[PDB]
Amino acid sequence: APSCPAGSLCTYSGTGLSGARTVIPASDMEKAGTDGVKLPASARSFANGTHFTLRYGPARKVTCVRFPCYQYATVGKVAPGAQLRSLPSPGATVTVGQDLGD
Repeated sequence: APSCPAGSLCTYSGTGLSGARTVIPASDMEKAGTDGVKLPASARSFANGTHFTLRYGPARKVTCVRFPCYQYATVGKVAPGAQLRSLPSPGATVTVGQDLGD
């Protein structure tokens, strides 16, 4: 659910950048890279303070080697917040290679 505000990748577990609210101004994501895994949304979305290269698809890869699984096979990325590189990012049971500068 696109409930986050806008400015940095503010991830959160409570719709509205609330609950487990965290912030990634294209930087902590450079520690993860492309968040190459399954990026949910129900109580886990964020604000797109960048073009968070969102490479996603239906998540279907739970058999990972030790966590570093892209939980998918790429169905079409939406770089700039899927339209504008500055807004509340969604998902929902979708995997996503979130990249914020990597």
